[PDB]
Amino acid sequence: FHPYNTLGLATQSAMVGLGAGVVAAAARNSLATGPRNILTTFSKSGGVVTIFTGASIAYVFTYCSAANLRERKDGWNHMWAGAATGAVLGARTKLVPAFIGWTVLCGAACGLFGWTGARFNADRKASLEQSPKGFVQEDAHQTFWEVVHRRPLSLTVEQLGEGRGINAVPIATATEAP
Amino acid sequence: MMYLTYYFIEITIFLAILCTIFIISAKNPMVSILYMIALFVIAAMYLYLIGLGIFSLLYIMIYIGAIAVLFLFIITLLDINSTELSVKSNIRD
Ligand SMILES: CCCCCCCCCCC(CCCCCCCCCC)(CO[C@H]1O[C@@H](CO)[C@H](O[C@@H]2O[C@@H](CO)[C@H](O)[C@@H](O)[C@@H]2O)[C@@H](O)[C@@H]1O)CO[C@H]1O[C@@H](CO)[C@H](O[C@@H]2O[C@@H](CO)[C@H](O)[C@@H](O)[C@@H]2O)[C@@H](O)[C@H]1O
Repeated sequence: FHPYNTLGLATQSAMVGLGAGVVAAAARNSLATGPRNILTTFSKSGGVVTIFTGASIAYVFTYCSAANLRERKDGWNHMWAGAATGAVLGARTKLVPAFIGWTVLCGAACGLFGWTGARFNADRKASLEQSPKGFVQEDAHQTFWEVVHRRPLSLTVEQLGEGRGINAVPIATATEAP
Repeated sequence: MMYLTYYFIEITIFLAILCTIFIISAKNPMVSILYMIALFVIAAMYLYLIGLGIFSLLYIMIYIGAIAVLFLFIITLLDINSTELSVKSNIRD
């Protein structure tokens, strides 16, 4: 993990959000009914440019900040970023229950997105179709998609921890008399 | 010669831009059809310049001689309403 540059990445996000909001404003101006001039596009925008810009800032800044602070990259950062984005979008309601609902539910949806890999298409190399599968050979380490008939007991002790039935030695062997 | 004849392709391009704008801005849709015919003559000019005079003649034979004729025939027989280009209607785009 080497850090994201939160400031520069966030500035890039600001630019892109402003551009996207401008485009959405132009489309909104062309699709609507009633009289419309070239300056009314922002007048009758619905604040759409602000929607785009604020969402961009919130998501990118929070994501980079959380990633740098935890020194990890995983779905939790996207959960935080979605929480902040939902906070921005739910501020428009001007009601505290709705603000909270947007916060938690957008955060949960984006955490779900980040947990699946934070992509809409697939990571082809990691997928089961492009991976070692089936039963492993003689004494190889088990990888994510591979299956064995017996795992090493040391691995079980490491992963589960000792206690509540997980032991480094089977009981009957250990309690044998001589 | 050389100065004009070197930029014949560029002149066809400029004329094509102008002809398309005139197609879209025409008050009478029959005038729009005529500007479409003009654009097709310009396309035939370009095709001759790049060595395809046979396609120039084919385009004149088929798109002007047949398709534009059908266009005019239809607009003559049919009752078409059209509005004019204006700021009130089109500056919003
Ligand atoms: C019922 C609820 C459903 C919701 C839960 C689903 C969540 C899925 C998550 C788990 C999973 C897909 C598993 C699919 C299995 C079936 C799918 C189940 C049904 C799906 C509906 C996605 O794992 C993802 O987790 C994300 C973090 O949250 C990451 O986010 C990103 O992080 C950053 C990028 O670097 C970025 O900054 C950013 O892009 C994101 O931040 C993703 O990159 C990562 O791919 C894990 O799969 C993968 O696991 C790894 C090691 O485990 C496997 O390779 C291993 O290599 C060695 C170690 O590496 C091991 O030694 C070796 O043994 C093994 O070979 C892989 O081969 C692969 O298989």
